[PDB]
Amino acid sequence: DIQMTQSPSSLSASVGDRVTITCRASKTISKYLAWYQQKPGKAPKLLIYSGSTLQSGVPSRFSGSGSGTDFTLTISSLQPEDFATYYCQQHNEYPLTFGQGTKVEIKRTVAAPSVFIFPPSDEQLKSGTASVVCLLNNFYPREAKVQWKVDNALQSGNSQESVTEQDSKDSTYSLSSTLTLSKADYEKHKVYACEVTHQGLSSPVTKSFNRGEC
Amino acid sequence: GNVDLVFLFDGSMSLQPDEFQKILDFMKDVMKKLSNTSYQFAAVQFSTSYKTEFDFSDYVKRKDPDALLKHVKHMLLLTNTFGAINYVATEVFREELGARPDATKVLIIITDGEATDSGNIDAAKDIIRYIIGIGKHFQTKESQETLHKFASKPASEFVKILDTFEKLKDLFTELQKKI
Amino acid sequence: EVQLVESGGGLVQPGGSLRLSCAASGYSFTGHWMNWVRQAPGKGLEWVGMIHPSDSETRYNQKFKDRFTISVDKSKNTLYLQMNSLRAEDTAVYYCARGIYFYGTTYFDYWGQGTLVTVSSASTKGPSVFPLAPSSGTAALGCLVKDYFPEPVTVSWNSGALTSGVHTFPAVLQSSGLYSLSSVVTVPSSSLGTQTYICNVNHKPSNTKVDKKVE
Repeated sequence: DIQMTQSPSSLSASVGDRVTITCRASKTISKYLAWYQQKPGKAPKLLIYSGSTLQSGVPSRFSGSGSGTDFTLTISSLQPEDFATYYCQQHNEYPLTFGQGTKVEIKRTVAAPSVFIFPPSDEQLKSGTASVVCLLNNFYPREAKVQWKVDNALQSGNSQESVTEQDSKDSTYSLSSTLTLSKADYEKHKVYACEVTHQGLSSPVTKSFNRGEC
Repeated sequence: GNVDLVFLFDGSMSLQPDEFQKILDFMKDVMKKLSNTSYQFAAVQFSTSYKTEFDFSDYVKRKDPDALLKHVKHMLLLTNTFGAINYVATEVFREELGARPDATKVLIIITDGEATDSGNIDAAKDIIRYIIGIGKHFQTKESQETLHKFASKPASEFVKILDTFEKLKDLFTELQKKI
Repeated sequence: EVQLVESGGGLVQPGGSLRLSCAASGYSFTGHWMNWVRQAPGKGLEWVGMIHPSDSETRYNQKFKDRFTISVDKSKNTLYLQMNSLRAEDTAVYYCARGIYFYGTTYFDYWGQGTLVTVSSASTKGPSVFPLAPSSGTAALGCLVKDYFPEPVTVSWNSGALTSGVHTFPAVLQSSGLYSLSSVVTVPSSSLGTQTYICNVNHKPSNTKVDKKVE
């Protein structure tokens, strides 16, 4: 079989930069290499085939080059819409083998997270569990700290985060943390806080609420 | 009574995978109509060299134009229309490949560009020859007139120059109200 | 338009079977080779095999030829993938993709939307939807989709009449072996108290549709 090796595994570039993704072949495949763009949750999208042929509909800012073992996808003038893992594929022999993909992420200006906090619902309490949700909305870079505090007791190991994939337009990230407790535990304490550290914030930001109030 | 028809279709580097695809679909729609009938077919791709994609005894076994043409690949080379017609005259119209000696010889040539070679097609003189030139290369009378030496006489009836590949659909319906 | 819509994915036990479907439209289904490609969560793409609908000629990856069977139904314009003796590593998104045969071997120009197949020896658990009510000028609100198995869940707002400022976060896995995700929307802060917000939660493996009005 033919091992397709992509370079690099991931990257970050600012809008309007030259992105050069290289795909290399186990052994010669003439000019028959194809590039795919896969967006989050969506199916891969054909960009290039036969090494350098642009598909109909794909912007000419996408360019394939190469013959034999060494191939290069060059996204010239990167765009915010251009966030989406790129896969290469050989179409010279069977079986058809893909690369492993390169995440292309977008550098932009530092953006401060907006912080929102959600007490548990009374509906969920009727069931023996309390979920407190902290929301960090539209920020950059992706990297942020969330500290869960219950009456100034740090909560570690009983929270779970999620980060949204880059905004295809705007260019930011969003994060959602869920602190989960028993009803008993929840109704035993008053101050529920979410301490957020981010590069965009001058100093940590806290958003809290008092139980039996909210 | 019965006729042996060969599709001699262009596969040069000037065709776009969509335009190549439309020609392939055209040849099928024709076969599909001329089925349950005393016709049998063969299809040859031409560019720099020439390849029988399926012959007559392939057709009379398979019958399905879709299954018969599924292995076709785009040649993406030149347009040697002279060497192509000679190849169909000497290599394809043989009973080795399933051709009938009583059947009349018909040739449908489909191209989107002028011949990249020279010579004559004297070998194919007893073959009825239709030629279909497709758009933007035959957008001038001079170029359209180059296809006349390939077709049967008179050109008035054996040459069709189409404006666009989307017009291969139009042409098919023409032949449906025809006898 | 060329359309490839897939169905049949869901939860399946180890050693169990499953047949996926790919409904093809907007082109001559018998004129192009059809392909199956799969993608394990957070990983790459794998070619399974191809089929030509005309006569159902096939070519497989040998990695898949034993337990995977590709077939067709020209009458329904539908492509199938039959999976057998399944195991944990078979958990993947399975795409049907229309191929071009013209150049080299085959590449894919039109893809299906995909379908998740989860191979696990657990039970289908439908979710609960709890309102993430807005604060006591920009307000956030949402729905917490909790304790479900397996994936995925779809979440929309106002039947689709609202996409601006919506964030459906990736599902996270928890100790219980169940999933839980939140979906939030930012709205005008003065619109609350007069404007209606309803999240539409759908969990097809468990046949659970829930319309949840927030506030």
